[PDB]
Amino acid sequence: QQLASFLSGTWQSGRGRSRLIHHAISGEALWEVTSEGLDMAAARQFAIEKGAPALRAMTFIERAAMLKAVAKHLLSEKERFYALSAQTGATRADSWVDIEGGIGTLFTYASLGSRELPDDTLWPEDELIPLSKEGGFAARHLLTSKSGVAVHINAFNFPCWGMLEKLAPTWLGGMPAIIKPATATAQLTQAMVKSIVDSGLVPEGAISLICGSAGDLLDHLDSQDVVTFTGSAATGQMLRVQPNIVAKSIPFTMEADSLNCCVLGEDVTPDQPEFALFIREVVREMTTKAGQKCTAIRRIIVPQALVNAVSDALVARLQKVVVGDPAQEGVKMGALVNAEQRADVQEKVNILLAAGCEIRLGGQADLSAAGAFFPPTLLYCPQPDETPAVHATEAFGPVATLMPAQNQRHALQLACAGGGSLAGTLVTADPQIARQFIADAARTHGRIQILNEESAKESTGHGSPLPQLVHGGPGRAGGGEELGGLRAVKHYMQRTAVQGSPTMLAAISKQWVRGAKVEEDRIHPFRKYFEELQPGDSLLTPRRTMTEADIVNFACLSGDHFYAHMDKIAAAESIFGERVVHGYFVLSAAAGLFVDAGVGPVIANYGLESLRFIEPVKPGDTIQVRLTCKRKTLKKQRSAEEKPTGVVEWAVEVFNQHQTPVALYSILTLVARQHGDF
Amino acid sequence: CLSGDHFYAHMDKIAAAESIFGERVVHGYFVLSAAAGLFVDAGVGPVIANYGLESLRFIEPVK
Amino acid sequence: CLSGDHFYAHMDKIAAAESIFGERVVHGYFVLSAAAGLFVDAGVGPVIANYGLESLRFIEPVK
Amino acid sequence: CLSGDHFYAHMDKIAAAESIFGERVVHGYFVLSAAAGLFVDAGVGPVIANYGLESLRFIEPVK
Repeated sequence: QQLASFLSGTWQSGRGRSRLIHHAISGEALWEVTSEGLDMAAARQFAIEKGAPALRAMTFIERAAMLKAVAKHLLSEKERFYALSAQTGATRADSWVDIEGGIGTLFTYASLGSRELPDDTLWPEDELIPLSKEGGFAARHLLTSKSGVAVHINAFNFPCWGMLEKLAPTWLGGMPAIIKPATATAQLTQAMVKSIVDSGLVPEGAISLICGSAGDLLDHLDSQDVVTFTGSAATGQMLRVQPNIVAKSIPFTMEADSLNCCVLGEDVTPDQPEFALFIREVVREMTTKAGQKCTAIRRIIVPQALVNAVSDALVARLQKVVVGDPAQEGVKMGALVNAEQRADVQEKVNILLAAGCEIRLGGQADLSAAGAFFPPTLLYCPQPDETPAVHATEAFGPVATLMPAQNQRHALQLACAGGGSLAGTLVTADPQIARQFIADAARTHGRIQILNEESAKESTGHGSPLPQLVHGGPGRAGGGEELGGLRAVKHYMQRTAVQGSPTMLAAISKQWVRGAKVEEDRIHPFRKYFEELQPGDSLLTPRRTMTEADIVNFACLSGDHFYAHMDKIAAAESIFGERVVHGYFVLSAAAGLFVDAGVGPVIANYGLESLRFIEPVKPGDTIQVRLTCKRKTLKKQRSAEEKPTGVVEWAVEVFNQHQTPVALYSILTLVARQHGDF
Repeated sequence: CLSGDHFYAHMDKIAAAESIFGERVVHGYFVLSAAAGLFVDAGVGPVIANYGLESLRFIEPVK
Repeated sequence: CLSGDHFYAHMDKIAAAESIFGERVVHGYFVLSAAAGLFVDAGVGPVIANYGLESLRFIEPVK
Repeated sequence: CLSGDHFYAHMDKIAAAESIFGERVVHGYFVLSAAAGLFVDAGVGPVIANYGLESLRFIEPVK
């Protein structure tokens, strides 16, 4: 039963030197894996010539809708994935975090995209940048999709989450993906790829899968492609100097092994709740997935006094963890994935012991039994700041080292001695301690959890990367960045500054910008349905002359008797030099000048985005408004009965009688559409 | 009356009945202005200018 | 504000500058209403209903 | 308040209860003014003057 690869649209396999996938618990070889003789160049050319233009023709809203449909279809079929994850050595909670975290990543990126990305194939990321006096020359930054293919070389830790946390921003960015999982657990990636492909939900050529070796694929990549790697540091650093990748300047992101720490604060004493939640946190991070996640705690740093109490409590809670076959009721932590992995963990543990670490709880495994079980291992380091191997050696299993600190600053130095980590945790009750810790140690950590009694109730964990937070770190952790919300989407696009006149930039952006040509229609823009509106549709309102009576009436009705409006004496020695009109009255009277009263397509306002009061408005001044439709964004119908709407941003400009702007802002609205799309 | 905004969701009982809210509601800008009225200190002091309002969302209708 | 009539001859000094009058004037309907306010007796009496206005001309602008 | 007309049919609940309408009603002149506020176009245009009203009858009371 050889595991197939999905490239060039065909499920196929290879022939030659294979590799076997064994069952983590029983030890039997239940899959063999090979991809020799497969045409990698044809697979890349298939991804780029038909997958990429298909994905690039969709708007960001359509791609977010596709992510959501795929997430739902994957969610329905999750039982198959759970049954396959059983073969990897995982309890049901571990498989839960993997499966449902991957699918939740899809759902989160779908929501984020549909909520924040333009209804277009281009993405203007900032506002218009003015670059001249008269306004004929400006610039803004645009993001467009790269034309190549994204190759994702994943690790065995999270065969589903690791694929989907990269796949979601890749598609949202408009790029096809070629996925190469780790051979040791590729059977679980294959089934998810088959679900996605047999759903018919995604364009053709938008997903490819290489089970086995990548062959000469990297030699065929050009500068419009991207590569991501998760795994050991030697393999990643070898890929980073691949001659083709360096010659063509192909973006390369590496994520490697890190020594994640967990510091206990000096303020913490054993009679506090922080002590108990610290113990629980260390143990959960040590034993989830048998400590096989890249964010598992490897270094425990406590104050010198607390050392013996902490070491009592850790082994106490850690002896009640039953290692065994999770199919048997009573097991709380399963096996590693391989006898090879178990050998590597034992060999790292032996390195640490030879480098001067004392065993507090079992460190020797059964190097001949069938299942790849390892006992929870807790080590001790008596001399932390002269034993360099404890900050460099990472045993990829249920293994951690306890070590003592001093004076609340030695602990910071110890935390930073990791050389760059993915995740760190500080258990404390004092906010000043947490501030000092962040200020000193954020530069060597990608993510830091401050864990006190209040956050502990809903905290997601030290080891769980959330889709909205960056996942990565400097130095030993690889230097890469993932999962930062839309930051990860931008990793698959090109940022380009575009200079020109505001009308050219408005046409390039498909959004109206300041100083661009408008169009007037003698039909009020509020009477138009979403489809009949265009960016740049504009209305000049009639005028309203400000009076002292307006200042008085507004101040009375609102209750705002600030001296700059109601006190002639105090206003005389202000910067304006006399009484002025309220900013909020300019806002309200502008709404009064442009809002169409009758029932129409405009449903709600609900939003005002960036208001600045430029110049004072005085009694005797006369204001006039221009209302220009600035940006449109369709909203997908989530049902069959909800009324189809879209979001329209409107630029508002308030001028006085010298044509000088006195207020600038934008309003958001909901505008009914004529045609829904179920 | 003072602002000139006679949008039907505030001034037309019939049309407001078949809106999503289901009746007439208060203007968002009046909630804004009355909030300023509740918190602004009137006398001369260290505060010199407002000049800016940064990210306003109207969450729930006020009746 | 109360009536909703923001015709430029009353509310826009720039447009009223090049009107026939040359400045902002008072609404004719407010002249009518203020006149009613000046002559109408408030308390219960023999006058029962008003119900009618017959031939109204506005002769000269009120400033 | 603004016009000064405090005829009991609008401002006195006790006297209005004993009237033909049976409760307080809206001023006819306010119906006239608010109607002008509903139909008058504010901005500069072809309409130059108003100056005249011809045959006003108040048919039904407005509550």
